[PDB]
Amino acid sequence: QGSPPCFLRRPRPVRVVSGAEAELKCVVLGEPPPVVVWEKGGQQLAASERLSFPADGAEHGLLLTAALPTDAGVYVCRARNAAGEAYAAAAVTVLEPPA
Amino acid sequence: SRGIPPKIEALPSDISIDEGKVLTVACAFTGEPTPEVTWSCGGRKIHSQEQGRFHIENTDDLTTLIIMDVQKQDGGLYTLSLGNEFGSDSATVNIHIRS
Repeated sequence: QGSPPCFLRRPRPVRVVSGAEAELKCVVLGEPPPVVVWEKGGQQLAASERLSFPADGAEHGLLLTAALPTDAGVYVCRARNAAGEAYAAAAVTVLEPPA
Repeated sequence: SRGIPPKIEALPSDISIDEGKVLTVACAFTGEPTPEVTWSCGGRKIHSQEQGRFHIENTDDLTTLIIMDVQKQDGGLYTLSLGNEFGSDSATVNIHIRS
């Protein structure tokens, strides 16, 4: 009965000011419901006080509570089940105050 | 009304899929007029077909590549290329098949 993961909604780029929240979101289908992980710089990201992964059924997000300049870059959303994998990426830009 | 050269958004640099499973990669873009999408591997255009394991779904700002029942021979460097009347862009993703 398996069917592979697919995206209904993919993560979108976001441009934020340093210190502000940054959020990426995806909505994924598949059977069984896919497991979603997020990768940056070749490495799977782990939940902490500054990085969470809110989810509500098919909706899965990534939330930086206070984005730092070192949080900028390409984030990859990887959705997986027995049938297959789906991938989609999005760039986070973080703008630092002048001078 | 301004022409906009094509611009590929974030695309994973490396992805993995187990042999026999389905792989989906989605990537957004901008461009006005809507760019023509070309996926290639080994310098050769990937042709979407109803029958067959390779499928490509293109909209005005998205391309999704699906490879069904992935085989060892499918591994390698895939290039996404966009063209319109005002420019071109390209990016690559390296697809790794696990036995």
